[PDB]
Amino acid sequence: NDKVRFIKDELRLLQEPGSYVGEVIKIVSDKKVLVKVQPEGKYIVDVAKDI
Amino acid sequence: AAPYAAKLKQTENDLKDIEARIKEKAGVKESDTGLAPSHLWDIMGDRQRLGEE
Amino acid sequence: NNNSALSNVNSDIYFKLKKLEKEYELLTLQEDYIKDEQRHLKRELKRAQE
Repeated sequence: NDKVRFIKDELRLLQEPGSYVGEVIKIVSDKKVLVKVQPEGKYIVDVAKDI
Repeated sequence: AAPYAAKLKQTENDLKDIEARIKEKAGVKESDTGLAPSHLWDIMGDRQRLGEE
Repeated sequence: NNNSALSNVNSDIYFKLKKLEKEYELLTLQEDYIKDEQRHLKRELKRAQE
């Protein structure tokens, strides 16, 4: 039961889509931050529920 | 070392208060871009967007 | 000296112990169940890996 469950849970992470990676340049006044996405351009984007 | 050390404790309270203000303030983040006569603009603006050009 | 009865144990055997004995039959059944369930996750384990 532990083993079969894990092999399926890692598969579930693959199927659901990618991620990227930025660095916060500054904080803006709508509760969003100015990120520079390192391999592309900038995007201004909302905080998490843990952040 | 009495003449400065007694009263120094009192200043440390003052430094602590200077720490407390910046975070207290930073907790509150709101916009609006533009002014009140340009709040009318958006009611129109919704429409001009749904149209393609 | 002492204070015991033998009457009580014998009574407990006909009455109370028989109802525990139904329960031990169920743990037998559980025994059987977790053979089929073990085999099943083994089928699924293979299917996951594929």
